[PDB]
Amino acid sequence: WSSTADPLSNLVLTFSTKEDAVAFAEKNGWSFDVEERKVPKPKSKSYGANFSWNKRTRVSTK
Amino acid sequence: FDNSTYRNLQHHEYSTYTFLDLNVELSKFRMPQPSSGRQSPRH
Repeated sequence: WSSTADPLSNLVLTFSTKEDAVAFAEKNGWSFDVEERKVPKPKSKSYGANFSWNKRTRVSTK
Repeated sequence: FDNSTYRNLQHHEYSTYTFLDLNVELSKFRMPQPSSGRQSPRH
């Protein structure tokens, strides 16, 4: 079996905001690293582009 | 004038290549085709 010796291996906490998590970590004495949220950028989708008259976006199959 | 006889009898002697032979014959009457600017959508 797989053994461990530290007690905080399964500890995962959930927070609504980054500021709340930073405050919790600060008041509990832990040193933290923070990564900003990765939001997917909006795309420009168009169904008609699949059948372009002179552009490379034309599809060869459906 | 008479409706006694059938006049669509020319299609009884059509070979395998009749359609494409007619297309080849018609190829000399067509207008030049428009061009999209590329050889292919993959070009």
